[PDB]
Amino acid sequence: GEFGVYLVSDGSSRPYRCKIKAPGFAHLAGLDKMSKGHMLADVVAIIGTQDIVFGEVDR
Amino acid sequence: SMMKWNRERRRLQIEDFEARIALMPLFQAEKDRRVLQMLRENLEEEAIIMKDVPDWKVGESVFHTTRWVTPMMGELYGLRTNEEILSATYGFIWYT
Amino acid sequence: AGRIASFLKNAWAKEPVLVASFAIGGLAIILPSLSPYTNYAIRINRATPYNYPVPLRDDGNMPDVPSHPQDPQGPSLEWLKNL
Amino acid sequence: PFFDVQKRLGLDLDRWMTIQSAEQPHKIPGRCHAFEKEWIECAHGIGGIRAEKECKIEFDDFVECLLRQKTMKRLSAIKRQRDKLIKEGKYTPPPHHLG
Amino acid sequence: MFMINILSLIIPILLAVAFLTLVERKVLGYMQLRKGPNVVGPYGLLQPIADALKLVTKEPLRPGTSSISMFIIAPILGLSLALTMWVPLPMPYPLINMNLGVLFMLAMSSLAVYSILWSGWASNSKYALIGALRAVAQTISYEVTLAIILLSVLLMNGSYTLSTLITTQEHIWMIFTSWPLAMMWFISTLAETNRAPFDLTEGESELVSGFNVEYAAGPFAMFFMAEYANIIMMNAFTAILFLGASHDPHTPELYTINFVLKTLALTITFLWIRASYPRFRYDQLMHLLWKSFLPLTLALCMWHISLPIMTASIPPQS
Amino acid sequence: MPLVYMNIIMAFAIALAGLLMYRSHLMSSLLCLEGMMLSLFIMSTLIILNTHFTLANMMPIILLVFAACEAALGLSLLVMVSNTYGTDYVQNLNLLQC
Amino acid sequence: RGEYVVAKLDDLVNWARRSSLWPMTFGLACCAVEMMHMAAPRYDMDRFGVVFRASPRQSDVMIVAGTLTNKMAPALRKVYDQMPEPRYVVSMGSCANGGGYYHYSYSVVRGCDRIVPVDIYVPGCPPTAEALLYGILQLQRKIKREKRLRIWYRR
Amino acid sequence: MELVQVLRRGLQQVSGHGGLRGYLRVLFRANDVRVGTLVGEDKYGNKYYEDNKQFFGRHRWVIYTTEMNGRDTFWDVDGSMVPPEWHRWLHCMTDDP
Amino acid sequence: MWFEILPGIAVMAACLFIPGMATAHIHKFTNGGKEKRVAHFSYQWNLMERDRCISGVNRYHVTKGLENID
Amino acid sequence: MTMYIAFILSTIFVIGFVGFSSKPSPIYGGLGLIVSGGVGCGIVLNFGGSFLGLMVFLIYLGGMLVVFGYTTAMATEMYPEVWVSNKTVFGAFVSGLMMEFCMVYYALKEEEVEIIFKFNGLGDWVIYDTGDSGFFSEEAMGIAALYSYGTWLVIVTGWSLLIGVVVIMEITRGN
Amino acid sequence: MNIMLTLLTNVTLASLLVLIAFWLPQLNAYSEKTSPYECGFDPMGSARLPFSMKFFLVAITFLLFDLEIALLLPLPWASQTNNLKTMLTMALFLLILLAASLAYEWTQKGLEWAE
Amino acid sequence: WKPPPWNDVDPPKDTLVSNLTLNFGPQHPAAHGVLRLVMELSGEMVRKCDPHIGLLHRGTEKLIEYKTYLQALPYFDRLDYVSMMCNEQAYSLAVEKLLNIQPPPRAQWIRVLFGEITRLLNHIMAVTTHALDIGAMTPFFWMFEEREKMFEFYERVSGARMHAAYIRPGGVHQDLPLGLLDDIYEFSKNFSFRIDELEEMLTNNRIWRNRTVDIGVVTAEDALNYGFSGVMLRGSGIQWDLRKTQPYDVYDQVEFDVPIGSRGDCYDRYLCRVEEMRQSLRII
Ligand SMILES: CCCCCCCCCCCCCCCCCC(=O)OC[C@H](COP(=O)([O-])OCC[N+](C)(C)C)OC(=O)CCCCCCCCCCCCCCCCC
Ligand code: SF4
Repeated sequence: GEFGVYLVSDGSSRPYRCKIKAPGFAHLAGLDKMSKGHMLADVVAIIGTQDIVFGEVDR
Repeated sequence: SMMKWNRERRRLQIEDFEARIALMPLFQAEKDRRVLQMLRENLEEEAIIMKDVPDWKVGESVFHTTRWVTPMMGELYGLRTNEEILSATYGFIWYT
Repeated sequence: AGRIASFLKNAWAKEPVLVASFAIGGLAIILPSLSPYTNYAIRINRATPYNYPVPLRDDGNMPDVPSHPQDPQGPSLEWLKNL
Repeated sequence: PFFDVQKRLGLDLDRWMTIQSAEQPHKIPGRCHAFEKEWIECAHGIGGIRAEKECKIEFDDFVECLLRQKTMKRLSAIKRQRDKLIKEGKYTPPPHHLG
Repeated sequence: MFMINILSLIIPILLAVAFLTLVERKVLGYMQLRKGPNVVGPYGLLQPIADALKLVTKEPLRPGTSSISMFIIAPILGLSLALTMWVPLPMPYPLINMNLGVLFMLAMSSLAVYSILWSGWASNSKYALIGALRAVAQTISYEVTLAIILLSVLLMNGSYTLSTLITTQEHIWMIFTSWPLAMMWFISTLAETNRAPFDLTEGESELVSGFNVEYAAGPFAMFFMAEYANIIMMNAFTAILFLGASHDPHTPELYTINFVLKTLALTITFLWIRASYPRFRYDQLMHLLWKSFLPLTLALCMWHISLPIMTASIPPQS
Repeated sequence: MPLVYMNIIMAFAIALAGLLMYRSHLMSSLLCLEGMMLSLFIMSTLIILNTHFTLANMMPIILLVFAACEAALGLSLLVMVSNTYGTDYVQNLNLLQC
Repeated sequence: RGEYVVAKLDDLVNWARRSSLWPMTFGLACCAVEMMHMAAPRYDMDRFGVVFRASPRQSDVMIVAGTLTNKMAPALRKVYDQMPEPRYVVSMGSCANGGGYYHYSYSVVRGCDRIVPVDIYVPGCPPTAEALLYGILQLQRKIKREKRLRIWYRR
Repeated sequence: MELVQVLRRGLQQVSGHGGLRGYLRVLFRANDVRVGTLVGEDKYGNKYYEDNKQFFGRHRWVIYTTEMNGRDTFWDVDGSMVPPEWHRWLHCMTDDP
Repeated sequence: MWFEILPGIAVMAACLFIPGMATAHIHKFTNGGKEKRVAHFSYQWNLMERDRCISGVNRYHVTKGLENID
Repeated sequence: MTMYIAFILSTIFVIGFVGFSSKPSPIYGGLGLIVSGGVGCGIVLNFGGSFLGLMVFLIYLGGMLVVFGYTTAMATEMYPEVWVSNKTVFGAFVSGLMMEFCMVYYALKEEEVEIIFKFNGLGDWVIYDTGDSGFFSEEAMGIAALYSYGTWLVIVTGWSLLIGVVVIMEITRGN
Repeated sequence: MNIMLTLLTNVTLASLLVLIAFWLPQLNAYSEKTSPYECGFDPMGSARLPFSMKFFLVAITFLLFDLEIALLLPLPWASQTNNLKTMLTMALFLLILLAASLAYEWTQKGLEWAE
Repeated sequence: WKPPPWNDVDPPKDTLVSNLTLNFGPQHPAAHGVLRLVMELSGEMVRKCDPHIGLLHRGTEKLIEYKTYLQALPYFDRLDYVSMMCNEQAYSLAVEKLLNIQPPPRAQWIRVLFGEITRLLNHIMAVTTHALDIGAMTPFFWMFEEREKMFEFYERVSGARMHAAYIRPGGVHQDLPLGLLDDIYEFSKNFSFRIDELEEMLTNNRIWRNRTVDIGVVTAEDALNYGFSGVMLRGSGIQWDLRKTQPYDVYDQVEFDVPIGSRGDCYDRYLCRVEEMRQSLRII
């Protein structure tokens, strides 16, 4: 999806704080809405199409 | 193709059945002699064993009528071995 | 007419299964009456001699029944082997 | 029945099977076809009260045909006395008993 | 010598089942461009032995909340029934020539569901419980089509005697007369035997291991042995039913060649299907059966009951 | 009368007692009810097969297909009770009372 | 003597145990996709005689593959507990080996062996697919050098 | 025609693997029954092969020695006995031995 | 290639091979070369019982015909 | 032994009935009942009722009692009420093993058991009838008359079954 | 003679085959080993609850459907009757009513069971 | 005793139904090993699902405050671990933006080529892994044979299989080895066939469709409001793509057709993804 990194530079040779936009984060956030109106054997299907690789969603 | 094959089988079956029809006379006569001969052996055995019974006159007709009744298998094979009993009652029934 | 042909074709567009089963079941009931072989079927079915044809007491004047299972008298099934 | 519609319109619904001496598939008999036919024709056009006692002979004979109580008791007494005698060694079964 | 013949029937099948794990593993791998077991012995020939005696030497852990008597009876019924499935088969001359073998075949096959229900309840876990409940629910839905298919198929045979199927197919394969039913019967056999897409009973991906989700080591092989034994038997049952073979009385060797060669082809296409189709879903599993299978089976049964009458081609009952 | 006929007849009678002697699971009660008919189905076959009442071979299936129908009613009522009450207990199935 | 007979019996059990293990890869992180990569037709574990089996009551060896956090820690142990004997755990990747790249973070336990008795440590970040295949080969060699029946004989 | 030729190599495979003994040895020891040209031999008994006709990967391969640094290695197999200079060539890091 | 699976299934064909051969040959061997005379109906059964009694040795499979009558 | 084999099958039939009639766990009661269902078929098989014997296996063992397991899986009283759970069920099971053991001994000694009916304890094999059935299996010809003479039963049985499905959905619809 | 003997042999074969699969592996179960497996996490206490109606509804429909098919097993011998026309009409009746029961069950939701 | 209620409707008791909180995963194979998805269910029907995540939460951003920019680069390779270069593409684009330094054009072209090669990496992951759980598992292995080929390409350039650490701020670390473009050209030719294997295997298969079509549909407004991105919006017909609307790097000097769906269900995305494969092949 849209993978963005937001970092704040202190002006030193090191970053201060880096925020990464995880496409899976919003997608896994939206996992509740899709699952409404579907069975568990479709819940597995939605999880597949969400491309929720968890190290990406877990940051 | 099947309707021709099935039609042929029916001709085969009636041919097979017709052989059994011709075989009934000898079979019926043989079973007729066998069953009443074996009953007589029972009656002969009855009149060696019921002599001492206070009230037993041989050949009692349990049915009041004089018409012949097909012999029940009990009085037929009752005085035979265990092999004769087993091979007669359930002999056809078992036959895996 | 126009609706019937459209509805039948349109139904065959969504569901092809029940229209197929309805057609088969529809055939399964009519042609049994229209078939010319059903009378043949019951004739051969009656022709099978499961039981013994017990002989009839011959007292004269029944020419139809044969006196021997080779005489022309009596029922014959020359159709059967051809059928 | 309470309302014998079968008799009125003459369509056979159940009586084809109420007794065993009626028409049977492939014309094969029951165990007691001979006896129950005799009892039935004995107790036709007679009435239940009269047929209870008048056709008693045909009944218990027919009952004995399918129950086979006294016949089985006859065999039991035959067998019971046999083992009550041969165990004492008073009479030995002939070879045809044992084959 | 009836006894030695019995071991001559059950022992080879058990060894056949063991080798079925190897061939399925290799063939399924080959679809996936893999190689399958080829390191353990020549072409993996000893892989079934390796898998068999490794699991036997693994402890049969019983779950804490299990009725041990209930936990053990189910494999006994499952494996014994699967081996009993072959006793009426018309293999040259049928072992148990039961005149109603097909009914005996169906009754025993339908009695297999008790293993599914009992295993799920004895395990006593929600995952196993709903896994078993849907498993039997898938199971009990389809054999009504099995019975209907057989009644229509056997209608032109003559009786329920399995040996009579040989003489019916003496000229042409019986599939040609009822190929709509042949695919009807074939698909229903997968559902009974619980292979993909009808693997929602087990559902390795989404139901972990179905009723075998806990069932481990010692008696787990029993369901596995019973499952795979049914695969051959169902394919063998299909082989005789539709793909009949000529049988010379003076050489039963020849028809065994034809029957055997067909029944591996029928088992091969089983896992061939597994290596191509996605797994079904519970609702589609019922909807497919009750909405597009039952109506078609009814009509075809109606077609096949009246067919001998309209053609005067009723078969002899003998 | 043959000893076996006692075994089915006594099987029914003890099945009849289990149907009437209740406990706390009318599910178990239904088991005695269908066992009750199984003895009826079983015994009926013995006489009919024994006496060669060929046309009477009818009723063992006829009795089966109708006794099986009561299972549909009985089990359906089971879940109905197990929905307004949740369970299949019988002591709680006394809301009528008065 | 009895020593020779028990040696053959031990080897007979030994041969299957080193050729019929069914791993359960507890997929954690980028190390896990590599194990699926050595499921690819390129390496194909199943040619050795091992199958990816879920329901870890069936598996023999279980593979931790990736970082292990405190949130994942207690459940992962329980997977090891009801995993039936004989049970072996193979450390996949640096993160599972000794915390790896996140060895100093607040949320990952340094090394997986702090939770389970690691049998084989496989280095890598990620270990290339055949490097794990090598580790599995080492597992069977170690499995070959056991004296279970022999020890009981002297017990 | 073609099936005969495919059968024809099969006995040629038996001839290539030193008759029956080598064929039985390699198939029970390496599960490989394919023979290629000799490419080299280190000071270990690690006999090496190469066959460009096979696809990338299996085109060059090895069967391991029986004696490795005073260790029995007839049945066991490890990838680490490969010496460094030959480890370069075997992994196709350099296509010249 | 796929000639490596044939060793697996060839053994399979041999496994299913055995039960057919055994039940064929035991039926042949026990019943004096002839197959097991099946009796799906009572007629065929009482046919056999006549043969068993008429053989003079109490086995049905021993068949003995025109050499007897006089 | 094979002398009184049907004596045996009848005996497990009784103890199988005493099993579920003793009100054990509904699955366990099902287990006891199907055991009686299994053994009862053999009794019919020994009498030549193969088709009738096989049906109870099909529609009663693999039929009714399978959906019975669903309600047991649906009921699921909070604890199993297996035989060890209660002591009355043991007493019910223990009791039901006495009187039938008493009267068989009563019937095996003098055979004059007069419980309700007069009953003979003679061997099961006696009451069998001697006579060939030709080529037509008497059981098969009887059932096949369903569509020859059992026309009236077929309509009523079919109509009730059709009404059987209309009621079931209507009661279960829950308004 | 052979029938239950065949049944007898399989049951012993199964029982010993599990018997040497039970005592031989030297059972060494612990408390956590015997603990239920629930996707690797804690079970919250369950498998003792009713499951709505859909599983029950299909079971009853199957049972009713299984009973009608039970009525039509004897068809292969029914075709051998003397009066085919009555048999043809009657067997067709059972099938169309089997259809009608399916037809109603389909139309009034039914096979689309509850969720 | 209480007289019966007048309406005969005796008062319903407490709730006799439950929603059966199920603890799906993490050991569950479908849970990817680390999912604590917990849901509420009325039978098969579900009410609410809680995707309990964090079973992998590492310090990540926390340690980046302590690592220098160069040292922080390998984190992104491990963040969205299946899209190796696409992550460090974002980091390098971000960092060089602050530095006000643009990479040489040669560097840019290598980045986009590997970026779309990485797009092939992930979309193969997304489709095949999904097919694993839906059932059919052979497209998994079929494509994974190809996945090694670009994985091998990763090794030829960076020196590692997955975590290349190739895209550094200011361009790329090293050059492509001589002839590397030739091998990927051979791979590019044959991969169009491999896509056809997927579509032939799955696209028309009924079992695949019925488990996927009209499943998990979401409208455009909710999809955008949910913060979705990439294919998630495109599947619902949303007209948006970062490579087109805001072309970073060389992506402006290249033509490709964005596969916009028209239903928003799972099937539309599956067609969109496989079309993204072909359009990625256009970029190569
Ligand atoms: C005079 C002529 C008399 C006879 C004429 C009969 C009509 C003409 C012939 C019609 C076709 C044959 C009968 C119907 C068969 C299909 C039934 C059906 O429901 O189909 C649609 C069904 C359902 O399709 P669906 O679900 O997409 O759509 C059905 C309709 N709606 C949407 C309304 C529900 O198809 C399937 O079920 C797909 C297969 C499922 C099982 C998966 C494995 C398949 C393996 C296939 C390969 C192996 C085949 C082996 C064959 C046997 C070998 C021995
Ligand atoms: S060791 Fe390296 S590759 Fe493996 S999980 Fe940790 S960071 Fe990822």
